[PDB]
Amino acid sequence: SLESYETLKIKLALSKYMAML
Amino acid sequence: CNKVRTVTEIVNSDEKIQKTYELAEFDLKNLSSLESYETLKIKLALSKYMAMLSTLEMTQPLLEIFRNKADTRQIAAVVFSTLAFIHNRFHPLVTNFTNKMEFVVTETNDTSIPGEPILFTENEGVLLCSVDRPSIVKMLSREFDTEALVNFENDNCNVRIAKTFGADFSITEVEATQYLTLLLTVEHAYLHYYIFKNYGVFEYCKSLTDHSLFTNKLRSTMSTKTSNLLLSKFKFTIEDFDK
Amino acid sequence: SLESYETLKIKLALSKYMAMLSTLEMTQPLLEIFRNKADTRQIAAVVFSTLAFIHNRFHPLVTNFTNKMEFVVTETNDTSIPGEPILFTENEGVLLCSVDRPSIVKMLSREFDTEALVNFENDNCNVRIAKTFGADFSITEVEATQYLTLLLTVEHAYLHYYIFKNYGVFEYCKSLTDHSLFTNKLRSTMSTKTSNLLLSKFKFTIEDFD
Amino acid sequence: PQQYINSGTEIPFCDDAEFLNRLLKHIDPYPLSRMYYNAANTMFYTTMENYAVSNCKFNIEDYNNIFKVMENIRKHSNKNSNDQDEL
Amino acid sequence: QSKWICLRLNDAIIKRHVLVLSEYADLKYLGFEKYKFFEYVIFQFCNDPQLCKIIENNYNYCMQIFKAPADDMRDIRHNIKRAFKTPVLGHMCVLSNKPPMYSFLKEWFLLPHYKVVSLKSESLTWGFPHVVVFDLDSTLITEEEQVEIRDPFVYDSLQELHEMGCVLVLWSYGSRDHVAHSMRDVDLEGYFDIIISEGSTVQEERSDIVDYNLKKRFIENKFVFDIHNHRSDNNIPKSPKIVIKYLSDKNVNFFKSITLVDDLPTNNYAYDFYVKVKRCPTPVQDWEHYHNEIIQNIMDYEQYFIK
Repeated sequence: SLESYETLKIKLALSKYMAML
Repeated sequence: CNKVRTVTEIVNSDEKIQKTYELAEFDLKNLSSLESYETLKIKLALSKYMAMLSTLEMTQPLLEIFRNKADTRQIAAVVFSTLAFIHNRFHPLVTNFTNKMEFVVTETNDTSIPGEPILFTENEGVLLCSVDRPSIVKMLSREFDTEALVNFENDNCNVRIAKTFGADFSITEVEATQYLTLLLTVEHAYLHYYIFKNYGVFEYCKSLTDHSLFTNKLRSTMSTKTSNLLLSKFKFTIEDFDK
Repeated sequence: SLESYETLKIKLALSKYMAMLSTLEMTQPLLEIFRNKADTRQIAAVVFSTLAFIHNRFHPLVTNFTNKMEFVVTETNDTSIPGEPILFTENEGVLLCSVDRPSIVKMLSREFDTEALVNFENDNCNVRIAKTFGADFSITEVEATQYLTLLLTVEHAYLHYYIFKNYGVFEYCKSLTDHSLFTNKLRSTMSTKTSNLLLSKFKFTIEDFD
Repeated sequence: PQQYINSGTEIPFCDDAEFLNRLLKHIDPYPLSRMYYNAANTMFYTTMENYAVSNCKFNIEDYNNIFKVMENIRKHSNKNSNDQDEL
Repeated sequence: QSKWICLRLNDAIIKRHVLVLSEYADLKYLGFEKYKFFEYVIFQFCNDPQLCKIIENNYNYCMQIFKAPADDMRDIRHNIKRAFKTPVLGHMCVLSNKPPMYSFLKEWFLLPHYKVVSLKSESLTWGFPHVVVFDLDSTLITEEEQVEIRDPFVYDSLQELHEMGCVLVLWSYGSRDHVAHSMRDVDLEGYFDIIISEGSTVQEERSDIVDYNLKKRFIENKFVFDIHNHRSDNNIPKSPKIVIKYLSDKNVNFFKSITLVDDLPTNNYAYDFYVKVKRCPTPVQDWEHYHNEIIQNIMDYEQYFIK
């Protein structure tokens, strides 16, 4: 879905936050 | 009427033959195949649980444990492990939860309670639980049991007659039979415990007056796997109530 | 029937089949071997030889059906499926086919039936009484019927094999979900001898209740 | 898997022609369709049994709708086919 | 006229299909695991050499590079089938993210990608077929009010064509109603696969029940063909779009080649082969050369390239 890659981008920003701390 | 019919036909209408059969007795074989391995599964589960218990330095038979009252340690450990087993069987996934839990033995009648021999105080600041050792010992006083018995069957020619034609700790079985008691008891406790841990206290006004409709809340709650109600016709005489 | 000679041709196909069996070092009545545990190796080898026979008749133009193939017979109900007693598989280049022996044994078991009323050829005095007036090599009807039935089993498998080999695991499983690819299809390139195959010769259906 | 001895790529024909020809002949009287009936019944019955053994659904429809389904002649003519002009 | 490049997936977990790209970065629309659903993917050749270099560094799939100034559907298919040594190929996928404006490819089937998993597989033939398209108008009929076949040899040849595993598609531009009487006069329902009618005209396809008398099992050959060209001309091409549509409706999903037999060259939009029908108010009985043409056209790929 066009929704799908937006969900993936949100997950990406999520993990990008997570891993560092 | 399910009197299944069947035909063969050669190319060019050279021949046509008919035969017939019935799906009856196929159902019987299916039922047998179901019940057999289902019982097997349940028995296996029981065996696993018992073996797990066996690790726990059983220098003594179970009965001794509760017949004594001086200890609490072994009792607490047994209770805990039972809870763990139930939880896991509902959740095919290892768990360790709120890492602070404790027990108290209701060692006297004056602390006793109707029915439920176990009581979770979900959070008096933290979870605590109650144990009626005196009762548990009553239940395990056992000797209710002897296997030499007879059981309901009907219409055997149709229903059962087909079923006629198919087939150190070296401890005996009666004790294992007894374990099922505490299995069921801890299950029944787990119900309420789970409920309140997922919801409020006040519904205890219902559930603990009468569990009853709580199944309505449990709707959509069960994990699509059953527990320990195989012989679903558990009942007694009712109309005799003469209220 | 004016197809009688073609029925005889079908008999000829069956005769070639059974002759190939007798020639290729068949040891004992095959029901024995199937009831037996060892020699499944030999059974599977004969099975693949039968697959080669099938491919020969189906598509003789090229001699090599297959050079090497892998087999696993099984003795385990819980590793089998209804409808498909034989199943192809592939794993990381390990192409193989698999079978449940007891299923086929039970199939062979049921061939009890024997003569019952049908149309019959002319009996006449001039036929029989003429001969009565004057002018090991033995195989019983059910005996031949057993080999025939076993052969007929393989048609389904071979069709699935061809399909899998030409369309990969995806369509193989797809066809297993829906065998309707079978349904009323002889259309093919000439070399595939499709009309010659026993899907054509004769037909069956359930007489549906309810 | 070990149940295989591959590479035996024989392509047998074993044409004991004259013996085989007569060996056929004593099987002639057997009624083809009447015999085949038995095989068809057994195939169906065994296939049926296993679904009940495994508590399966079944598609009585699909089975007939797929297997031994029946085509029809549409040409008004003939085509050549395999035969042996024996001897 | 452009250079072109193609992906070949390592594992054809789904086979036969191809896709067309406007950007190498379009992959992001596809995301995880969706890539496993396509066997090949064409892209116009990189202008920036760094793109091709990154491609060359990538190991996730095989690839090819070539020139195709011949900006044609069938010629591109020919070139790709040469490159990948394959006789038959699947449909070309498209997304809401609109394709690159290679709109010379306009006239074709376009696959909404998500359907690909939903696609069935079909009984209709045990092997991949060729296909041949025919008309009624001046086509194989004798031109009189009541028509013979140009040869009963052709009549039976139509049947024997099934021996090769090839598909027969008739689309009468001629009027709908009479064709039923025509087939009653000479019935090829036992001889012919697919029937369509009323293709005679292009019509304003823009945003601005049958078989009551005799129980035919035919359909509304619905007018669903685009104006497609928005220009002042006079052409009514046979539509591969509509043809592939009805084919996949009959679950016909893959094919080797398609040929047209018609009286109008104009309607041929780069069909693999064209047979200009000879007009014939009498039985010409010339068919054998038509037969030869068709047979050789089929045989073209027995050398594994059509030439």
